[PDB]
Amino acid sequence: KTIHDFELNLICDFFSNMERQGPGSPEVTLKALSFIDNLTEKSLIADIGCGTGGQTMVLAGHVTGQVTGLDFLSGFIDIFNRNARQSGLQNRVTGIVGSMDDLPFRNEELDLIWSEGAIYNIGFERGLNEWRKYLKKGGYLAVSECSWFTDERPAEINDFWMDAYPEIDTIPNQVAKIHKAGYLPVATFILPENCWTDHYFTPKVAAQKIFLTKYAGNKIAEEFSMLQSIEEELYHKYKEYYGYTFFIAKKIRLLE
Ligand SMILES: C[S@@+](CC[C@H](N)C(=O)[O-])C[C@H]1O[C@@H](n2cnc3c(N)ncnc32)[C@H](O)[C@@H]1O
Repeated sequence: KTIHDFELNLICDFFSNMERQGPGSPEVTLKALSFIDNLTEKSLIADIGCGTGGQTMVLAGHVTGQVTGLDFLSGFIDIFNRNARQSGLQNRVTGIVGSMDDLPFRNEELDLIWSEGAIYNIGFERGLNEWRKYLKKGGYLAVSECSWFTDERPAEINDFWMDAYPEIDTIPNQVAKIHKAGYLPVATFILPENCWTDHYFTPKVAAQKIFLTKYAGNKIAEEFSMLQSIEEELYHKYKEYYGYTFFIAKKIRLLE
């Protein structure tokens, strides 16, 4: 009943035609996975804010345990499950609808919680704090998050982020937050520029051309499309100042 309700409609439509809905690459997903040493055929893994599950399918192909993708948008989960079905993976890979502020898991159920380009929806620290209970002792969190690369920056890019997601922070500050939340910062690495360009903005042009033909003349859709363009423009102009960082973190008692 709001522009926002109609908005979610567009977002889903727009991004449904992309293999990923945020910066990343199969190489990056597997690099993060390479730091996790606890997994077996009996492991239970969840991917939070999984989108259509592009990264989840990569993960699933390189682990033997069960993987559950969770996302707020049923349209994304329908695609997730369609793709798992195509790959014959449904014995191990399942997509479910849910909200990351209200996860359905039992305490200490999971060996691994994955989340790429999604924790910002509840906030980095909040996710670190609230998701901890769902992990087995010695289990892992592996999340990619928006980062500043410097302490000072141009007003334009600062203002953009203060409006979009003011919890963006520098990497040393973020590593400190991992530690403070009771996790050992086992690995922390910055995503390459190609995760943003080749693997996200570039496929986004094809998706945008499909979206615009479908929603031609719709005011809200054209606005939404303009915002997407701005996002890419800002990245090309300010990429020296920000990016994504992958944090792989082990839940340990010694840190709380
Ligand atoms: C930029 S996308 C990335 C999707 C995917 N993880 C990737 O890396 O391609 C953010 C995802 O978070 C989901 N999302 C937003 N708020 C959520 C919430 N409260 N609970 C669960 N998922 C949420 C969106 O629907 C979307 O699929």
